[PDB]
Amino acid sequence: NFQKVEKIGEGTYGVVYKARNKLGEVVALKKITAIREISLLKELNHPNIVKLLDVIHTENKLYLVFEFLHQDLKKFMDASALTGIPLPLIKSYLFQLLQGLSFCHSHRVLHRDLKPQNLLINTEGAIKLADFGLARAVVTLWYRAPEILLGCKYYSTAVDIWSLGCIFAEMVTRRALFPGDSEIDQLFRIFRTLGTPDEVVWPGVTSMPDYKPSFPKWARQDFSKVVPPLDEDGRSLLSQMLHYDPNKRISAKAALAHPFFQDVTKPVPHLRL
Ligand SMILES: NS(=O)(=O)c1ccc(Nc2nccc(-c3cnc4ccccn34)n2)cc1
Repeated sequence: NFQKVEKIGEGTYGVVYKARNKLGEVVALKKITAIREISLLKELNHPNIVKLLDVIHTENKLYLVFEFLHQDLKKFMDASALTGIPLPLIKSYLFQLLQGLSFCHSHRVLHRDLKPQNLLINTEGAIKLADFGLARAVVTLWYRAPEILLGCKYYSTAVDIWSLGCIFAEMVTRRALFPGDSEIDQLFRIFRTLGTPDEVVWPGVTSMPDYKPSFPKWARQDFSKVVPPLDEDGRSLLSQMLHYDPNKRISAKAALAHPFFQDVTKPVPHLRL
């Protein structure tokens, strides 16, 4: 019932295509216990979440039909590489994404694999989270929370806050915060910046499945060196988004109340489609 327009990309759960509903709507068409779980996400509707319009199960084949947006944040960041995304827009995008996370997390749904590629933007200054709740139904490790890397089986909504903190830092500096090319390189990049975690800062860390007493012990670096020129409000918020202990890590709801957002606005981006 769809005429494919073009290949828009490829995901962890199969290829995504721009398509026209043959019988005029323009959509994103993704070709992938699961059915019921995905059907749950059809009701999960929020302005900063990419709407899942339909789920089609035909011939052992599964199709997810989403609302179509025109650009992802990876493409936008690359396009804004010369002068950087203006700070007020970074703040607007962070604020909106925290609203979306706050909504999903309140419904006990986590993303688990946030990255610039599944953050979608439109001409009006909105940004939306794509692929929410799918995980629970080369792969980038850059935005992976330390508890996942250390083998925690039962991670929490805190994993998404970590990923978003990483993305926030990337928008500001125009460089990935922790660009690991393997699981241990990812972990050790985190440790080299934030200090190797211990029982003081993260109670229970030394008993985690993949923790090794042999991990090198690196000292923590000051945030003024890690994300210039983020102001003190932004640095404070980021540090709370990157706490090692998931229970100390700021929630989306609490983050929205942080002083960093006192002067938040909704600018219109310069989008070249
Ligand atoms: N790369 S880009 O900037 O030109 C560009 C990217 C995405 C879109 N739209 C769009 N819409 C709805 C859903 C998605 C979506 C969800 N999961 C994935 C995984 C891979 C590719 C797209 N998506 N994508 C337009 C353009």
